[PDB]
Amino acid sequence: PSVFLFPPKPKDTLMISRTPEVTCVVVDVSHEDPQVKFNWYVDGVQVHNAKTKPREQQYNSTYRVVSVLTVLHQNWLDGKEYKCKVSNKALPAPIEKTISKAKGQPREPQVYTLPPSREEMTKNQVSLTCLVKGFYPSDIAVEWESNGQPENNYKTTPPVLDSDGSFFLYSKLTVDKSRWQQGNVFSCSVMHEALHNHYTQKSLSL
Amino acid sequence: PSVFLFPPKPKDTLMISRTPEVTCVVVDVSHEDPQVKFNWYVDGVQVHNAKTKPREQQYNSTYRVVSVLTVLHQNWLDGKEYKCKVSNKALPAPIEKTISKAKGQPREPQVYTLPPSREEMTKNQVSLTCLVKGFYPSDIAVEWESNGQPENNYKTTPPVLDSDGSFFLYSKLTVDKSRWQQGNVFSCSVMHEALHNHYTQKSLSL
Amino acid sequence: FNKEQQNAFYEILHLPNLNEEQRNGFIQSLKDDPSQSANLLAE
Amino acid sequence: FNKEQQNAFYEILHLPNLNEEQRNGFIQSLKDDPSQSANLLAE
Ligand SMILES: *[C@@H]1O[C@H](CO[C@H]2O[C@H](C)[C@@H](O)[C@@H](O)[C@@H]2O)[C@@H](O[C@@H]2O[C@H](CO)[C@@H](O[C@@H]3O[C@H](CO[C@H]4O[C@H](CO)[C@@H](O)[C@H](O)[C@@H]4O[C@@H]4O[C@H](CO)[C@@H](O[C@@H]5O[C@H](CO)[C@H](O)[C@H](O)[C@H]5O)[C@H](O)[C@H]4NC(C)=O)[C@@H](O)[C@H](O[C@H]4O[C@H](CO)[C@@H](O)[C@H](O)[C@@H]4O[C@@H]4O[C@H](CO)[C@@H](O)[C@H](O)[C@H]4NC(C)=O)[C@@H]3O)[C@H](O)[C@H]2NC(C)=O)[C@H](O)[C@H]1NC(C)=O
Ligand SMILES: *[C@@H]1O[C@H](CO[C@H]2O[C@H](C)[C@@H](O)[C@@H](O)[C@@H]2O)[C@@H](O[C@@H]2O[C@H](CO)[C@@H](O[C@@H]3O[C@H](CO[C@H]4O[C@H](CO)[C@@H](O)[C@H](O)[C@@H]4O[C@@H]4O[C@H](CO)[C@@H](O[C@@H]5O[C@H](CO)[C@H](O)[C@H](O)[C@H]5O)[C@H](O)[C@H]4NC(C)=O)[C@@H](O)[C@H](O[C@H]4O[C@H](CO)[C@@H](O)[C@H](O)[C@@H]4O[C@@H]4O[C@H](CO)[C@@H](O)[C@H](O)[C@H]4NC(C)=O)[C@@H]3O)[C@H](O)[C@H]2NC(C)=O)[C@H](O)[C@H]1NC(C)=O
Repeated sequence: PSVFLFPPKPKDTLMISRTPEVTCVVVDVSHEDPQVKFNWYVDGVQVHNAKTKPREQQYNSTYRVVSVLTVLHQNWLDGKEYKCKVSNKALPAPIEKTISKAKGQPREPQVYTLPPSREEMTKNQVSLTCLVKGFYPSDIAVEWESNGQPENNYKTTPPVLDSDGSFFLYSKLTVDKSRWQQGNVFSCSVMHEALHNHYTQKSLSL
Repeated sequence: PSVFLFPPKPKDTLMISRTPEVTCVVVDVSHEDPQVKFNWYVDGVQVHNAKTKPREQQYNSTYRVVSVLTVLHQNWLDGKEYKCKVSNKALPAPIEKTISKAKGQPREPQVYTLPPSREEMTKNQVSLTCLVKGFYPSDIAVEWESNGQPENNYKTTPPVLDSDGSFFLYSKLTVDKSRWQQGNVFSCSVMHEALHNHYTQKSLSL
Repeated sequence: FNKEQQNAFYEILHLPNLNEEQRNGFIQSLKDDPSQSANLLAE
Repeated sequence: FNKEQQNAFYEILHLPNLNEEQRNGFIQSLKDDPSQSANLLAE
């Protein structure tokens, strides 16, 4: 067996309207020994369930077992340790796994919105760019809107660490040349811990 | 044991001045059975050495063995199969591994250079952006220059697949606000298979 | 996102003197009744 | 990069009718003597 432990989605720890989950994905366990007692600790303390919810899957030639501990937004943002432990008897030792966030001291992102190049108006689809820089931790969420409503047509690059010791990203909205030329408002909406209400937005208009 | 097989660096298969290598990294092998006969095949044919060069390392609690097959630029660009095979006796079966490039039909990258935002001239370091889009395969190499000479101060994002079925990237040159304002020439120099001589360059100037 | 549920959430999260349980309470009642989401602050 | 070694390399690489060995030869002599790097084309 092998125990992976994933974080909550940054959007989901950021937004009180959302619900953050710490997912402990073990792939193996075996038959004759399926009896994997999940153990969930938060900072020091065991949480019993704390609404822990393992749902059994029957895969490969083996079992895929996952328990999802739901987290308080506050706690993870204040970085507690989310320690997953998997038991069994076919398993000589309790497989331990700790997550928490980054640990650094938050840095507020810089959101500048960049228009298409003139050489790109020779194309009849253009691209809209948002540069988000100098944030920390890497835990961010950018999205795009048209006029006031969701644009599904975007691609965001992974946060990559800059010379600064910060993170940066780009997000590229591809719109129609006409759709830009008609002076239509576009906007990139960035969500990170170190923003005004965990939320900000910056507009691109012709 | 486990046999990983890495590609040549795209720059190194692109530039005739460079030399492309296909690196077969196995981590294990064991003692009492170190006798890992590397087998190197190109398309169908075994290459003997073909200047194959395994150099022994003594790690962890186990051995880290690597053989580096040097490739003809032409062959890899014409996508032959670089098949690495690791033998032994502690190993019931010849561990086989095939690489080659993408396979698609090349698409030529679009290189537009983007100036800093006005809101960013309120900072006294600005950022220079090159958007490289709509290429295929993902095998590309971007670099930056100042006036005519290398800038070491850049960060390139990983190629990420766009809606198109193409790849795109951004590369961010951070320069001094003054260094930009003095109308100094900057330039992003992109290298990909589907470019004029595997090479192109696009300039940012105030 | 939507509401001042989060605007309220933010504040109560960044309350310097709103000690632990004092905070946790306010944030949780604030998940439970967004309506009441406006009810913030002790210290 | 530097030279027309590569400019020459490019061409000989993209020669439509420069069949296999006919190409491989030209490209390799072109690694061996960049000087001669200008020597390109059969068909
Ligand atoms: C028997 O079969 C099973 C299943 O096989 C499939 O295929 C068969 C052909 C078929 O017949 C079926 O059996 C079946 O369809 C095999 O299982 C696989 O086992 C391997 C390991 O052997 C696993 O690989 C690991 O994957 C990790 C990443 O996992 C994510 O991505 C994969 C790929 O998409 C997904 O499959 C997987 O489910 C994970 O997705 C993420 O899941 C979480 C939880 O659901 C999501 O959570 C969100 O949570 C929030 C909460 O608010 C919210 O609710 C969201 O909605 C949720 O979605 C999250 O979003 C998902 N992510 C995305 C993008 O959607 C790898 O990280 C891991 O790699 C690390 O470890 C290995 C081992 O040590 C290292 O070699 C590797 O380098 C790396 O190490 C270090 O890890 C660090 C952390 O990543 C990293 O930072 C560090 O840099 C790195 N170090 C280095 C040096 O690089 C590994 O690759 C597979 O995931 C698993 N497959 C499945 C489907 O579960 C089984 O092996 C097989 N048995 C055999 C062969 O014997
Ligand atoms: C005993 O110890 C050793 C060593 O341990 C160190 O640490 C100890 C604490 C210490 O005491 C010492 O022992 C020692 O310091 C352990 O070895 C490690 O073993 C693991 C596996 O168990 C390996 O992990 C894999 O790594 C792959 C990536 O490898 C590159 O990155 C790592 C991290 O930087 C490097 O370490 C490594 O050397 C590789 O670098 C690249 O190397 C090549 C060749 O040199 C470079 O080539 C260039 O070539 C051109 C030619 O022209 C030119 O010459 C250039 O100059 C050259 O540089 C290349 O540039 C390097 N790259 C860079 C960026 O520089 C991972 O890909 C691999 O993960 C895949 O497989 C696992 C297993 O199945 C999956 O779980 C995982 O998901 C992933 O699967 C799939 O892979 C696809 C391909 O990547 C991917 O596309 C796909 O998405 C993915 N699928 C999914 C679902 O995600 C894996 O993580 C370590 O590399 C190795 N460490 C070392 C130092 O070698 C040993 O295990 C241990 N024994 C034990 C614990 O029992």
